[PDB]
This record gives sequence, structure tokens and C-alpha cells, in this order.
Amino acid sequence: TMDKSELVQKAKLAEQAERYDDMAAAMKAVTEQGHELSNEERNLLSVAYKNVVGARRSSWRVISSIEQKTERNEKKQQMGKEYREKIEAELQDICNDVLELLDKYLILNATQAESKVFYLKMKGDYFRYLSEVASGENKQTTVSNSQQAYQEAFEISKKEMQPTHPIRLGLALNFSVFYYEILNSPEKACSLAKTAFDEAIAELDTLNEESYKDSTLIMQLLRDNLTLWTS
Amino acid sequence: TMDKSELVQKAKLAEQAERYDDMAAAMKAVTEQGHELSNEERNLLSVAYKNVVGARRSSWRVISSIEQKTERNEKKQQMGKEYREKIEAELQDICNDVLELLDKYLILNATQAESKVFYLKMKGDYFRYLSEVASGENKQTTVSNSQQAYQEAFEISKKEMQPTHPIRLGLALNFSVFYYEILNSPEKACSLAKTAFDEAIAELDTLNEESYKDSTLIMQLLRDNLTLWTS
Amino acid sequence: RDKIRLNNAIWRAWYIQYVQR
Amino acid sequence: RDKIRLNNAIWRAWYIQYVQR
Repeated sequence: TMDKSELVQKAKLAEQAERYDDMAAAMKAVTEQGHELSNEERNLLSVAYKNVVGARRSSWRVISSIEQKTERNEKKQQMGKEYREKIEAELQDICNDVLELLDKYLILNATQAESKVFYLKMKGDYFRYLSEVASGENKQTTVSNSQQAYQEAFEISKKEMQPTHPIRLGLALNFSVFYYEILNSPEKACSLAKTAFDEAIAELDTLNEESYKDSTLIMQLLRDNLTLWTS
Repeated sequence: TMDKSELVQKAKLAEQAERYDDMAAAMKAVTEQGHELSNEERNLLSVAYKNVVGARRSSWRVISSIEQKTERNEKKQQMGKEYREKIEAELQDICNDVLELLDKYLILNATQAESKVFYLKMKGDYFRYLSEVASGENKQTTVSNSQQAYQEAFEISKKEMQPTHPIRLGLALNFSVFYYEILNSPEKACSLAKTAFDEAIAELDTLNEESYKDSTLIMQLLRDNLTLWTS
Repeated sequence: RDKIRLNNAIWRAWYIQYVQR
Repeated sequence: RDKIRLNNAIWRAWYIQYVQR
């Protein structure tokens, strides 16, 4: 087969060719080799699966929007329903692959607290995606696991990272989104976003050369979500 | 399984969800049912495969652009080469599926000369795509079959359709592109484009309500290709 | 950078429109 | 309509740049 360096280069080609399923397959192999990922590799894996799952989430939203309209012929409404179920199946397979990686290889072996937080946030994200399409009893499971991952990441990050750290900020972003869209708690969502942005503003001196751009960007996303939500 | 109407609706959902492999699979089933396609169905099939093959052609171009740069480590240049070969394989499988459909079901059973021209142009297109990536001996085959399909479509259309007909115009567009990029004959490419557009200008009175927009659009593409090429 | 912001905006707005209504 | 024209333009230009040079 191929070695780690070869797999990573293949992943970069795939990314440029916009072949994200290929990319995810390569980064999956690398991860399964069992060794801790460099920042580069870690980012490659994240991007790959974000795009793979992203395509399916987008398709699911389109089909659902369409599913909202009276359709006398039961075979059209029903047709679209079965198609939606297909998409949900693909989606669950992807998310379950990611969560498998996170539990077998990535989180347990994470040395730096930054890496730990990154992987736990990833786990929260993918359980959240499952939640977006999950059903009755399964939905409870999915939502709980999401919140647990987000909560652990959040505590670790408040203890170990600076409020301007992009990983910490993005964690806050996604977690607030979780409260708003998943737990339907607009109040707590806004509270979390506002607190995060405010703490980041208080300590602008903690910014550094390597990530000040990503920091300010995410702060912007936080404030944007805030405005969109408060109404 | 599913009936023709169900397959077509599924194809429309897939199209809206931007899941073009699904779409192509549905239209493929419909076609294989053996009956002549309505204009709607025909357009669905065309769009589906245009997008499926389009993704692969685009990836192939990206990887090739990348393949043009000195890379001392033989495993990076070589890596990208093998990845390019993979893409070419996918691409050839798609094109060969389409050409199979065209030869078994569509062209032979085409009643209207318009349908005939449409399918022969499709055949020319897909042999042309094969040509873009084809190798030594196989390339000769692919190029010849492309030109044969385009030539038959062109004669039939000059005899049976009006110069402003969108199918005829688009045929001229793609055929001139074939001359320029495949046979490397810039002279004849420009001659074909200019003649086609000029004949369409001479008979603007042949335009009709249903397709005058598509006609004028394609005329525009013809003139654009002309300018881009003459230099 | 503003494209990231626009994508984000659209993706949140979607939930606001289709899941809240 | 102009987006169709821009896509077309890019797709032809690509061949002009990478296959002619």
C-alpha cells in the first residue's frame, strides 16, 4: 500500500481536486496507523470529514425543505421521504466512522490540551450532526453524547487555554449553536456566545502572531450569530 | 423496485439535492426500460451525466496542472501520476456507460431528427471527453469515433433543422471545440463557428417563442469562443 | 474572509427559517 | 446567463493555457 507521507500527499491532492471522500479515506488510514497527528495532519482530517459530511447535511436540508408542501399523490411525498432516509443513512455512516476514529485513536492519545479540546469538539460536532437527523429514542442518546463532549472540551479549555485561542473560541461557537438548534435554548445559547466574546475582548493581549487572524475571525462569527439570534 | 414516473421524480430530487450520481442512476434505469424519452426525461439524463463526468474532468485538470512542476522526490510526481490514472479510470467508466446507453437504446430508437441529432451530439461529446485523457493507440479510436458522431449529427442537422435551432447551434459549438482542442485545427474550428453564427444571423426569422432565448445564448457562446481563439 | 461569514450566516438562517417555523 | 458565459470562458481558457503552452 502507501506510507504515511504518501497518504498525506495523496490527501492534499484530493483536497485540491475537491475529491473529499478520497481525502477522508487517506486521512483515515493515517489515523488508523495509531500515532499522534501533527497539526497539519489533524487539520487535513478535520477538513476532509467536514466536507464529506457537509455535502450530505446540505442535501438533507434541501430534501427536507422540499418535503414541506402538500402533495396529494402519496408517492411523491413518500418518495421524497424514502430519499431523505437514504441520505440519513449515508450521513450516519460517515459520522459513525469519525466517532470511531475519535474514540479508538485520537482523544485518548492526545498529549497537548489543545489537541484534546480539538478532538472533543469534533466529537461534539459529529454527535450534533447525528442529532440533526436522529429519531425518537436514538435522538436522546445522540444529544446527550454531543453535550457531554462539548462540556468536557469547554471545561478543559477554560482551564488550559487563553480566551482568544481559536480552538477555545470555535468551541464556544459550536457549543452555543448546539444550545440554540439542538436543545432549543436560545437564552443559554446567547449567554454562552456573549460571555465567550466578552472574555476574548477583555484579554486581547493574549493574542499571538500565529493565530490572531483566526481569533478575530471567530470572534466575528460569534457576534454575527448573536445578532441573527437576538430577534 | 420503482416505476418510470417514480424514477423521474427521484431524478428531480437528486438534481435539487445536487446528488448527480444518484440522478444519473435513476435516468439510466429509465433509459434501460427501452422506450423513447420525452424531452423532459432526455434533458434530465443529459444534465445528470454532464455533472457526473464534469466533476471528474475538473479534478483531472486540477491534478494535471499540479503535475506540471519539477519534483525531485519521484514519489510526489509519481504519486500525482497514479492519482491521475485513478481519476481517468473513473472517467472512462462513466463515459463508457453513457456511450453504452446511446448505442443500445437512444440513437437507434430516436424518431424525430431533433432527438437523433441530440443523441449523436452526446456521443460526440463523450468520445471527446475520453479523448481528453486517452492514450496512444486508444486515442486514435476515441478521436475517430467522436468525429464520426459529430459529422453525422452535423449533416442531419444542416438538412433537417433551422440554423437558429438550439440543438443545431450547440452541435456547432461543441464540434468547433472538438476541432480546436482535439484535432488541434484552429483554422477549421474558427471556420465552423463563424459559419454557424453567420447562418443563424441570416435567418433570425426562423426563431420561435419556445427557444429564442437558448438560441441567442448559444450564438453568444459561439462568438465568445471565436474571440478567445483568434489571437 | 467575508465569504466565510456569508456561508455561516446562510447556514444558521436556514435553521431559523425551516426548523423554527 | 452571464454566469454560463463566464464558466464557458474559464473552461476554454484552461485548455488554451495548460495544453497549448
